[PDB]
Amino acid sequence: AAGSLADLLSDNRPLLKDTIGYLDVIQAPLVEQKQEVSDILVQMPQALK
Amino acid sequence: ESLPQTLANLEIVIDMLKRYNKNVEQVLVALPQGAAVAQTGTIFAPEGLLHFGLGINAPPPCLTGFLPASQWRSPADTRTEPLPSGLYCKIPKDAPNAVRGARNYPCADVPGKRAATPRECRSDEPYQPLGTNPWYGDPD
Amino acid sequence: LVAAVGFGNTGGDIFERGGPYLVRGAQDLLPTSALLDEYSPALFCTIRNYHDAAPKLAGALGGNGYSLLTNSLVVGVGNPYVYPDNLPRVNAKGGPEGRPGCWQPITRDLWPFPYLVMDTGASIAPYNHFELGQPMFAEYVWGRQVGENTINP
Amino acid sequence: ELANALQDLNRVLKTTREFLDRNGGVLTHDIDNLEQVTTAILQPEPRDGLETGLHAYPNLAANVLNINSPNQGGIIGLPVFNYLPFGMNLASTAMTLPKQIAYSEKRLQPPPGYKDTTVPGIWSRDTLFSHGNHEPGWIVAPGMQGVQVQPATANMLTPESLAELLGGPDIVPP
Amino acid sequence: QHFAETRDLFADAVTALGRLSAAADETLSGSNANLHTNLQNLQRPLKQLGRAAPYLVGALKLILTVPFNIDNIPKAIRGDYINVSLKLDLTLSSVDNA
Amino acid sequence: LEQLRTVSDVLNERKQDLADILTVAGKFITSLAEALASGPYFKVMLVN
Repeated sequence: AAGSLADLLSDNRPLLKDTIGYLDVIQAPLVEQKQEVSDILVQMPQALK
Repeated sequence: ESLPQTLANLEIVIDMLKRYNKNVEQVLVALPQGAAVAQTGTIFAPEGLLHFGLGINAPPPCLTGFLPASQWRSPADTRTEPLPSGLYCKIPKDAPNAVRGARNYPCADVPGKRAATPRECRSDEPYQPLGTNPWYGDPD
Repeated sequence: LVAAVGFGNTGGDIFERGGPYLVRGAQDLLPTSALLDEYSPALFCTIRNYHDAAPKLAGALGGNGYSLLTNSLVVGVGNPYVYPDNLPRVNAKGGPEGRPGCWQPITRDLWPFPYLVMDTGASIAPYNHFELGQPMFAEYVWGRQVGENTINP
Repeated sequence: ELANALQDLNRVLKTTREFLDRNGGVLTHDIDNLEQVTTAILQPEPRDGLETGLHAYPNLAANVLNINSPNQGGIIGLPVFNYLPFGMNLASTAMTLPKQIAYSEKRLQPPPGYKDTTVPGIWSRDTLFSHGNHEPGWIVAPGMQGVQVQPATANMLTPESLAELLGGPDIVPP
Repeated sequence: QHFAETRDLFADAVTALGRLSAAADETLSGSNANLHTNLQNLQRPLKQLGRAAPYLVGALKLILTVPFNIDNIPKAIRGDYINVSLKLDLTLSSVDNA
Repeated sequence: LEQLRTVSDVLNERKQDLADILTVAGKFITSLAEALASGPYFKVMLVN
């Protein structure tokens, strides 16, 4: 298990770093407008029906 | 009691998206073209372009498998009612009418089959039409 | 040692319950990941164009507050789909010019969007001329109509 | 071996304790929220809703794409005992133009001497009388297997292309 | 002497750690290459979604229901009938294009 | 992780609305796509 985790980290560390950066840049606008998302999710079922 | 459930749910979602991979690909191809079409049809800001085709009753509407003709509601009532389920064109699955309807959607899980819903895609019971559409009532 | 006993038991339980789930999820994610990667270029432009068109398509149907605004001009329509040839297909792939993407934004300076024909079995590509409808006259009593159904008008 | 193992073990224990004191309390909350929302969207009714959406949306997208008329703009909607026994369709206008046609794949482009049909991948011939299935020698795009045909088109689609539309081998276009 | 006193506890600790580590090893060996490939493929969609992240909240008003805008649905459609205003234009431009 | 926490909280408060969206949108997509199936157009019932 120690060897397998070491290998997994050694292979996926740069990709995980880039993934975290991309996730941060994705989620920042969503958090900036976290109330508009709630409002549209509340409103959409009525429009769909 | 939270991580195993999250992993199971993600496995379910990933498997479902793997079974409908070509469906997702077609939607992702048809969304940019849909945006381009909206841009083309929205050159006039307040008014959208909506044309009316010439020729009356060239394709006739299939009322087989939809709401009964006596269940149609008057326009004077604005009250919204729950929408019924399982309504689509139930014609015998031939002829020029409604060729690209629900009854012809390819089933992703079952090769060489066509059904309206994945529930009917999985079921082995043979498809039976509700009946050919008449023009003198009794569409059942 | 006591803490190791407790942590090992708890972690072993959690891993035994949620290991095969993760393994099969990461195995099944290969086609979806490849598909998402392949059609990445048409993501930013699609979302940008939908954001741009949202206020216009909102003011169109919300401008009056009691109706919808449409421009109604009469036109001719094409032949309905034939049974065997025009069957639905889900074999759509690629994008404009052979690779996924978006057209440049459609202002009034370049208004006609280039029609994109995809492997679906239905198209309106050969409608380059004014021709009389193949089912020009149809009778709904004995199912006999004038003209021959075709996919090449 | 043992000295490096001890030093690295001490360092990783300290790092792990810092990480768990720093991030564990919010990581648990994220896992709980993800589990709750996924369970809410994976109940049998949302499950079948997602299934039917994934099944029926690509065809809706393709059909609405085919609705749009590039030359006239917008979407074409024709108006509609159940209905009249007789119906008429006088003529079809030129929805597109030869200049406005862009192919989603480089294999769907007809070679010189052939034009496209309303079914993508099936290429008819181009002449004065080619309209209405009157010219023999049509060809079909590679990898178009799985499309049924009517007898009228199959009589005019040559043996090779008709075989490819149902069988395995792809034709070799001239 | 103390080790002999707590031999059972040491054995239990080793066995519990081994129980955890066997499952950890099988999970991290059955999901090394697949996770690497999935991350390598998902890098580009993540980057392009980060590019379109500011506009996504506004696009959600339309990107699901492409022809319908969610804001004014409850007042345009009053039940079973979509409202509409017909502008029947017969100008020579419309005739020429149609 | 903190911004994922607030995103997941606003999602979890509205998980019932997500379920309702999926439920009520999976039961009418076939019916809506039925109308625009006959030809390169879509039928309309102009009451007036």
